[PDB]
Amino acid sequence: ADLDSKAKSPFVFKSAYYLSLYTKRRARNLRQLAEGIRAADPGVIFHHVFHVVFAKHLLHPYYTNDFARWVGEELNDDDLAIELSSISGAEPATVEDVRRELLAVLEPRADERAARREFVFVSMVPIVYEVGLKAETLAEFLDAVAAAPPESVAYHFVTARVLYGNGRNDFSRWLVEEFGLTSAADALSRIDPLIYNDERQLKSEVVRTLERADSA
Repeated sequence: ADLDSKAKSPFVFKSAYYLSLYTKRRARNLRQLAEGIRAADPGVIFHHVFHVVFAKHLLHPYYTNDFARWVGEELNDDDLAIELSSISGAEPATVEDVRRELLAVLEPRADERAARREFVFVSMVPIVYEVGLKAETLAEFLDAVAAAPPESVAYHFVTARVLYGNGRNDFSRWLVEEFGLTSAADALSRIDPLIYNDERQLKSEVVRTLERADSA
């Protein structure tokens, strides 16, 4: 049937432990922050921008990333903070796209005003492991993604996409490659992950979208 159709290559569910590395980089002001954003490895941008989707990464609403929060709380510059929070993390945005949008907002605004508490650049490297779910068919896939841990769904929907991928999540890629379902990939591509502060929220949105697209 629709959902009984099978894929050549099954979908394997993975998750990650995020190893957080000290980069020896730190910012006292907007220009230093800009230089650090320019010089940062992808793990740094992923951490301060996308990693906020996790509950552990503490996120205040109305700040969508660490940089925005810092500029707002420490430099007490709101208009700039808002600008910085307004960057889109929806597909097909990758960490390079983000770095670059950030730098675009920062360049004109750069100065030497010193902040209170300086910004510490930290990097994430994911150590990926198998979760224990495979899916051969669409039906299997739906059951799986609904059974998967929230962090697995975050991994496949955010981490794999912005860090490794081309700016398309693993679900989307698997659906299109195997079953050629472009609409479902589109529907997914409509979710901006930065909008959630919590990976369970995120997983809920994702599963809903898939059920909507496939079961329909």
